[PDB]
Amino acid sequence: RDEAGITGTWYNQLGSTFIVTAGADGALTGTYESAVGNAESRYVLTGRYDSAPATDGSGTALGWTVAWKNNYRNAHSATTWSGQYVGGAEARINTQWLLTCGTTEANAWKSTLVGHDTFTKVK
Amino acid sequence: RDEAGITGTWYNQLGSTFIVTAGADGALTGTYESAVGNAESRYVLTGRYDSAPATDGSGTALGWTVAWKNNYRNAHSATTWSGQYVGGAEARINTQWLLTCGTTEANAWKSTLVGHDTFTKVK
Amino acid sequence: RDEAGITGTWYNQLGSTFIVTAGADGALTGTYESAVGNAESRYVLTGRYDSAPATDGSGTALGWTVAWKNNYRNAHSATTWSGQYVGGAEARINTQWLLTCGTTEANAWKSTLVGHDTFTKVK
Amino acid sequence: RDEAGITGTWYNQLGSTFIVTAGADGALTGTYESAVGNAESRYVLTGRYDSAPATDGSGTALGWTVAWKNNYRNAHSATTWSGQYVGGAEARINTQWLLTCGTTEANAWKSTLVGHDTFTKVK
Repeated sequence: RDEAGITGTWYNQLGSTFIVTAGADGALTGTYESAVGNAESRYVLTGRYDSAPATDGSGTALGWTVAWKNNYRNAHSATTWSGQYVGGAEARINTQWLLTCGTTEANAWKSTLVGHDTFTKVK
Repeated sequence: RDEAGITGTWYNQLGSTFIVTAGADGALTGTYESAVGNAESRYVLTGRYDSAPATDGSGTALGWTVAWKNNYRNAHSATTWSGQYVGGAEARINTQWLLTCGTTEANAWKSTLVGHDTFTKVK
Repeated sequence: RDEAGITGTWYNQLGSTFIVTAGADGALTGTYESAVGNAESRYVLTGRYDSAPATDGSGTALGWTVAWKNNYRNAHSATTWSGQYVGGAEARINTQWLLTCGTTEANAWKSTLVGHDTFTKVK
Repeated sequence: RDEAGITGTWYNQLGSTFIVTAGADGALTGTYESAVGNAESRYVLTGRYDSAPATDGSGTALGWTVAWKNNYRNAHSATTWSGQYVGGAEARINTQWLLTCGTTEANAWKSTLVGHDTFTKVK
């Protein structure tokens, strides 16, 4: 249990801010603020993490979702991050993500972006 | 608002069962039961959806996460689905997903599977 | 060796046409014509396939690339398909793909689409 | 045209070596040696790149495939890298990749890994 290790404020390589609380039972709750794209201010996030990881030096699997609707903007889109927490002096969350736009059927082939974000506790 | 359209039981092409409730504010909550892999019985899911989609025939963006720990098994892994709800007589949720395993650093290159699931309200 | 099984004309769910020759040594060469996007007429493709697959009922791994430049248009982008050939009366090539646009550094986060195409020998 | 910029030896973060020649017409040809996985020595690669990129500071889209069969080993799998070349004093190729294994139909859900590699001209 990395409940303590995961809870807090994280920053990615784009300068986005991910604020999360890890629950004892596996829940992730918080807010996400993107430095890029059709986004302003904070958005609700929720997700899950493995609350009883392997003790063999493996990371801790987790994921979360943001739907890009808040009181300011609606980008008609959602991102999910899937990744792992790695603890220690340079803790990180290493993720891959999928961002789906709501599209017509004709445009569904071009609905989903993929990328990768690495989160740290500094900067 | 597809709060009503999205809430309920869905089935994918693998025979997995996704039971979800859509909240007015954008929340998704429920359970997931995989027909395949290192899984048994139900797992908690959470996610988000666009509660005010475009009215131009576009789908409704959404996503959710399952961490593959329950009272029965722990697969030290998490899947996120990112996709869109499309309503009407043959409603569907069309997704792409990322499944991350907790791994050592040496094995992190091989940590993440990607695939695609389509959910329907029958079968 | 599925040199014979793979060589020929294939069609995907979008109505795109993939014309390929499989070489004895593993090469794939041909042309691709997309039914969608910033594309017209045929584009060169090249790729590779496993020329000595497992004999246990497994599929045949393969992949190919199209850069979306031809004499007609230049979409400053490239798609790679990664997948497997499955032979028999309803032969198919089942793929996932990544389409990268050339972007500025500022826009690199939004450079890559992901999707999935299934190719058949009819329609 | 980055025919000159792209041709040569590149190294990724895993310590893999990618040796490529860029043709005037868009072709990529060469060899790949993975530092990790079920691989030994060099494998043939082929791919494509945009031979007439935008002149607005954008990168150069490209992709390539390796099928993991050579005289030494056959991993019954293929990787495709999709990405962009960015030139200048710290030139890089930034990619996302999909590695498909040949699988039975029952196991096709777990056939494809996704990841990201960054290639540089040093180390």
